[PDB]
Amino acid sequence: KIEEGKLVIWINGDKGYNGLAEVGKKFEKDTGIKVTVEHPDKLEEKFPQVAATGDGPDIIFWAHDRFGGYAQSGLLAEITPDKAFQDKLYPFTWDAVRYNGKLIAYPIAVEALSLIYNKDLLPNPPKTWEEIPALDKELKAKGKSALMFNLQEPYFTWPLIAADGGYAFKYENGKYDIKDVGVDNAGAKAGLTFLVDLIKNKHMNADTDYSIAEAAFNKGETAMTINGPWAWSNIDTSKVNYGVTVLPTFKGQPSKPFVGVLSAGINAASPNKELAKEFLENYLLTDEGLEAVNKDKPLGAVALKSYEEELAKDPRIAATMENAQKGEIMPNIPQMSAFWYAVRTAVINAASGRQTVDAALAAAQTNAAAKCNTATCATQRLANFLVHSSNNFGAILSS
Amino acid sequence: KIEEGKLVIWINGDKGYNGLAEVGKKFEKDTGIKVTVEHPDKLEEKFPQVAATGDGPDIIFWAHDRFGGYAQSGLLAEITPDKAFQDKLYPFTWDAVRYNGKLIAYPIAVEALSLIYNKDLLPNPPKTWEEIPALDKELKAKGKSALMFNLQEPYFTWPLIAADGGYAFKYENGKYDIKDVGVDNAGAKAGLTFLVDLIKNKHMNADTDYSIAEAAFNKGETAMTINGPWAWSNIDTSKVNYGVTVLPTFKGQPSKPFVGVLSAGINAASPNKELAKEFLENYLLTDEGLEAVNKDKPLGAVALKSYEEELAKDPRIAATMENAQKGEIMPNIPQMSAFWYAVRTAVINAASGRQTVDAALAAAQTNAAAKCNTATCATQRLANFLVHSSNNFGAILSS
Ligand SMILES: OC[C@H]1O[C@H](O[C@H]2[C@H](O)[C@@H](O)[C@@H](O)O[C@@H]2CO)[C@H](O)[C@@H](O)[C@@H]1O
Ligand SMILES: OC[C@H]1O[C@H](O[C@H]2[C@H](O)[C@@H](O)[C@@H](O)O[C@@H]2CO)[C@H](O)[C@@H](O)[C@@H]1O
Repeated sequence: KIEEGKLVIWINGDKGYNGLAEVGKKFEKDTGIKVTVEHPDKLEEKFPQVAATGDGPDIIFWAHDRFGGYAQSGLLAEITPDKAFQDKLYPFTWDAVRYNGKLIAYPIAVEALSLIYNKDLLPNPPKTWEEIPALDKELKAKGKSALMFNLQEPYFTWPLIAADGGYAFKYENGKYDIKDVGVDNAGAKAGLTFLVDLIKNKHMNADTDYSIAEAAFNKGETAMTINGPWAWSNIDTSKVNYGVTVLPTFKGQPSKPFVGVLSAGINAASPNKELAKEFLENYLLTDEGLEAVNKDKPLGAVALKSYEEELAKDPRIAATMENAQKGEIMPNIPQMSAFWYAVRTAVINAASGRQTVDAALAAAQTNAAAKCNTATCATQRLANFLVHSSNNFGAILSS
Repeated sequence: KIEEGKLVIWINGDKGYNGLAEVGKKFEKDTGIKVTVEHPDKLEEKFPQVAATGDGPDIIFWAHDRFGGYAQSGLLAEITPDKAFQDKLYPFTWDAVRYNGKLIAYPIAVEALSLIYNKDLLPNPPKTWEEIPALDKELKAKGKSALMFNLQEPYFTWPLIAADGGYAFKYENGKYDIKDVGVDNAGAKAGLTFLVDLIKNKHMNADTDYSIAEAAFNKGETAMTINGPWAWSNIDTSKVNYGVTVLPTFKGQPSKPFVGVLSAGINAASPNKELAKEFLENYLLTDEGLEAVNKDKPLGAVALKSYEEELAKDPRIAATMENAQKGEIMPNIPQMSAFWYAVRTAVINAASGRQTVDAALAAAQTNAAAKCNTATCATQRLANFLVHSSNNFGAILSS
């Protein structure tokens, strides 16, 4: 099924897969082990479909939120980095890759969405969501729009939904209560209603996706976009004069983006687990390896202390971490797949006008929530506290 | 050594030891086992001395702060209640009696100090410490005084010392740094200076102890005192019309009392551990058992949910919990002994004029601070997070 003496890697197509392929080439040059990097469509859905019967890649990269589900299904090898290696990465990042108390992936970098704006069109970007409609009116008369971002993935709309009170699964006292979903409270309704009204009032199009928003911003047709570190390098090439800053407030509250830790897991069925460990620990998670990936598409705030110290002075990373501090770490519980699936459908149905905000979010609450909560082991409860600790996250924040 | 076929219990003399002896009589009726309740002076210092020689009581009652030291020293038997019993008490109270992964006592009640005032002498209690001098001046002209409280035990002066920034051990990210004490910072100096100034300006006396303050308040000789729930029954008998309220603010900041969980530990040297467990679970931690103790001297907010629901109606308990929310849970680390010794010494020396506030607190820092910072095991780091969770604690104060 999976080939012995070689490595296959899956990583998302928005990441620096060519940079990662360069790291694979250095690995092959030094060790003779071929590394093949692929970026399949819907890889986060395909992985569980293929790993169950011993197929799929040796190493899978994704934000940490999906890994709990994968671990629960028996798809991931427990990783065993030694103490000396663990000490090289920020503790917070290790805490984000624990499931049932075991380390189930190597953390790579911390991601959060920021407001990206065209400094020539918009020297003083808006501090609030409320002022965007008027900004869009002014710009439309000059042949431009105010804001375009991916409306097809709920990750991008979440910061606005969470701003005034929306939440996924209630986190409290080291545990996530899967009975208690906050996608249909007053805050979530207010946030999604604001988005839907932007669309009704012709300030945004319900069909806008990642590629459309990126092309619009990068060609100078829209003054702002919402995106993560990975997007910066294409903007660099476009020569649009851009800034990266704090997301706008809504009802006076900060936007609250979900925080992701890009992570690399090892397939439980891989016969190359030690080659995977060697590649990840000794090639990728080095200054040189991370630089290779980062130069392709920026990673955000990297888990490796030594390299983060170099990246810390970048204002764009400062903005990323400011937005992250205002947001919250994604849960990694197996119920996250159902949550994302339910919220994606609700946002698209409401933005399209097929459903009211209230009906869409009521359905999403029902479909995301479990009927009753379950047990959390002590080592995991500790991990949960640690990823909710500002002082723990602060080790990276100050860099 | 400890006598087999009998239970000796130690409890502090301010508590309901006669009520506890009544629970003992019921135990004796059912089991044939005589229960002797004693209330030795400075029992929290005597226990570790006598228990280290295999002597002492079968069961020791004290606030949870001293129990980490006792457990570390090997003086306490591990508690293993079954899930059915555990579910009867608030989780937070169990979390307070964990030490390095083991339950080392049965929790009984949550204690915090409050401001107690004579409503006939003082209908409107002061919101600030700063207004007490002027208040004392008016009352001295009427043959009374404003405030008397125990200045001999640092437990009672700590809320003022901590108000403007004083702290015991620096607490961050689930861990205490025992090298970093806050008994000699600007906030601690300000608080102790204010107390010492009250004495210098003849608004308080340095020799005022527990007995002097209680007698003066209950005989109507002074207008206010500072004390815990246990004191309310003697005030009831005195017929003084009293209120229990929030502690005064200092420099605009809440007074921060240390919160204690009265707990019952089993002596590791006891040959009666199974009897002691049965006494505690099946006789004391019942509605009827806690009622007997509480009717003698109030316990505070009890750990037993069924009885706390019955006591939550009392405004004096609400006040106790408001003060606790403003304060901090006591650490249970072994170094707490040295901390209390250090602050006890400083307050007495400053109040007597034996040393200046600065010199006393300089010595306290040296006496309280460890030479190095020990590790924190993962189990205790978790318990630390749990006892600092406002949602965890909130389950009680909602009652
Ligand atoms: O939209 C739901 C989606 O959100 C997150 O995915 C992000 C990912 O974390 C970023 O690295 C990036 O590639 O954009 C994605 C959104 O398109 C969750 O990680 C994911 O599981 C979820 O389905
Ligand atoms: O004053 C230092 C002393 O403070 C605490 O003791 C309290 C105790 O918690 C209450 O239950 C009560 O009886 O009043 C005591 C003060 O007299 C700490 O628990 C203790 O270890 C410390 O020595």
